[PDB]
Amino acid sequence: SDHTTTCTDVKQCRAYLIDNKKWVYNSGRLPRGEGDTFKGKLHVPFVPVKAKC
Amino acid sequence: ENTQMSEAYVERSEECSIDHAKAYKVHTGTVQAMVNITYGSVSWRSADV
Repeated sequence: SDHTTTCTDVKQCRAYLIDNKKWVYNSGRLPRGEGDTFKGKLHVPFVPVKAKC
Repeated sequence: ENTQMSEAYVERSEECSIDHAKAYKVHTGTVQAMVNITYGSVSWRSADV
């Protein structure tokens, strides 16, 4: 919370955000997390099935 | 001054359980048939031999 930084410009300091309440699929277009990210699974809804055409 | 990892890895697709090319090796095996038999004054009776 708060933490008023004692420096001058907004262009010389980066910022981040650590939200851990929800979880995301490991895309190839997202940066990898810090350490051990767990292997928790979601089902794939529309699987292949052998039908009649 | 930065570093991006970007590893890649090949695994089996999810449609491989429904169509795939099984690769068999064939040796000689049994021969079966089916016959229709009548004789004299009886009807046709069939069995697997």
